[PDB]
Amino acid sequence: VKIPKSHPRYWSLYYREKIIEGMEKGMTAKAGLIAHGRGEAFDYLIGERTIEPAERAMRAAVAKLLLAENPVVSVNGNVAALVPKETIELARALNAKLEINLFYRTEDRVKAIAEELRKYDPEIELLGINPTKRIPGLEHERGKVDENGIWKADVVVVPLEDGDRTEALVRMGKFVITIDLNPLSRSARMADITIVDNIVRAYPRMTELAREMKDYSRGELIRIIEEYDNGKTLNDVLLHIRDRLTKLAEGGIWRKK
Amino acid sequence: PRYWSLYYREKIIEGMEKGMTAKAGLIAHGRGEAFDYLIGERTIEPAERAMRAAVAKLLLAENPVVSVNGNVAALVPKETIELARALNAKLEINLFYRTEDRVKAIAEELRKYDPEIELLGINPTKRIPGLEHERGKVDENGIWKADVVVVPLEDGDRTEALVRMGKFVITIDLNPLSRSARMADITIVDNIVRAYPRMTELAREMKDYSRGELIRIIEEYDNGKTLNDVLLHIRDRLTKLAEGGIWRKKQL
Ligand SMILES: Nc1ncnc2c1ncn2[C@@H]1O[C@H](COP(=O)(O)OP(=O)(O)OP(=O)(O)O)[C@@H](O)[C@H]1O
Ligand SMILES: Nc1ncnc2c1ncn2[C@@H]1O[C@H](COP(=O)(O)OP(=O)(O)OP(=O)(O)O)[C@@H](O)[C@H]1O
Ligand SMILES: [Mg+2]
Repeated sequence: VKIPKSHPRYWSLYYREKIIEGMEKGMTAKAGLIAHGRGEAFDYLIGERTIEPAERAMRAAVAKLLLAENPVVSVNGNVAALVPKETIELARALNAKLEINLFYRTEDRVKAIAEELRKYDPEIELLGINPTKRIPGLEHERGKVDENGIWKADVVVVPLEDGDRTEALVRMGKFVITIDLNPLSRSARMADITIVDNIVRAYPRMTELAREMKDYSRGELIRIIEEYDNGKTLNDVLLHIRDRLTKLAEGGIWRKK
Repeated sequence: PRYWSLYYREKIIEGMEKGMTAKAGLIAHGRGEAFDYLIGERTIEPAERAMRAAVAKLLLAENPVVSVNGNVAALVPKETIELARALNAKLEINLFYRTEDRVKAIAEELRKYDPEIELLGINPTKRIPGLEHERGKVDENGIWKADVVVVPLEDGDRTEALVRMGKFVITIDLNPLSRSARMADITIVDNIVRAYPRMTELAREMKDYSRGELIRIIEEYDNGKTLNDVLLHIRDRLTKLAEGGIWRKKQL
């Protein structure tokens, strides 16, 4: 660990290392490294915390997940590098299935992800090891899915997802929840609930939420879901980024700080 | 067809396959994209403005050098050579994660589009003080003796250092708030894949201008105001996106 606990970018920097390792364990694609950067820049803009518009989406997503009939949490190379333990914990609290789901699928990459998750829960049912069914639209099996998971699923969480896949799953009729720091991504705009938070914070938080909201009665959960407006929430995120820009600038930019 | 975004993602990845571009550089590419999303993935007027002023400055320079790192080599090898010849400037390979293998990789990739181009920074012998040895190497006939350097996609410490050395520094950076963007004398907030073709085309035309008209452009240019204008662009844009809403819309 090449930097000090006092460092103002400590956590950011720590996760950069985690996604690098991820790659050289065979988990995270190169393309994923670019996506990690995309996330970094936007986190910095958002303020590297869980903003209210994100808290709001997460209350609603967890309620929707808890009322679901066959909820699946997806995993890919980035998630496996960054929050292997927390994704298991979240799937456990939801009693949701975990399905590995990649755009750059490989038996090798699939196996690296599996082994990494097993490190944390050797017992865990993993789906998408050998996926038979496929999503209408998409492409050369860059849209392959397991038949006992996302194929079957009414409600999916698809973190850090590609826009083609999010939009396609919606057209199937899946209720899609995404976690994505970029509110302007196609995936963010096409999801049913879009949580604009870093997944390193979103998952542990959704886990806390699920642990409290388990005790909520159905009607309570349905009130939350029915109140929720994903359009206003995205709009609130853009204006939040807008206002942090004018705050970061103030006192002038050029030379320097 | 988000074609070009994807096209350049492949280029940066091939960049690392070729040994030209480091892992950090892939993250950095992603950061760039994030800001390109905010700006609207085009060349806005304040970047057009900075690029004019930059090209003027470069055409009046005595010892102009355009610098190349792993990311620039992956994205615009062809165009970086064109820009240099059009400016009559030297080309220096200059990068943070310096490796003989990566330098060679970059050299060959540049030699593809111009086998007879002279490449500085193959074995630089001078250093910028106040950095590290491997962050800080500069070539005796290039950056060391330059009055004007173009350093795209640059670490803020190197930029600031070069300014400490009395170099007039021009940068291309999609992040208007970066250390490097704050420290440069002229900051072009644009995608390099856009900025370089554009500057090449500006150089060909502004060669026709009087020295006097170039000096005027140089002296009117205000990098502080220009960066504020890039933020105002961004803010008004987000304000307009929000008012209209974005959820479930195909194109923004
Ligand atoms: N640590 C993180 N926490 C949360 N989200 C992140 C993190 N790292 C990256 N992301 C987001 O995950 C997404 C990955 O999806 P992808 O790479 O397909 O984006 P895209 O191709 O630009 O958008 P689209 O495919 O929707 O047009 C990115 O939008 C990125 O911002
Ligand atoms: N295609 C591109 N066009 C223009 N600017 C880009 C492009 N890709 C990346 N950039 C910008 O180049 C800079 C990349 O440099 P980087 O952030 O890696 O250096 P650094 O600031 O020294 O490192 P760190 O930010 O981790 O301290 C970022 O500001 C990024 O926005
Ligand atoms: Mg930076």
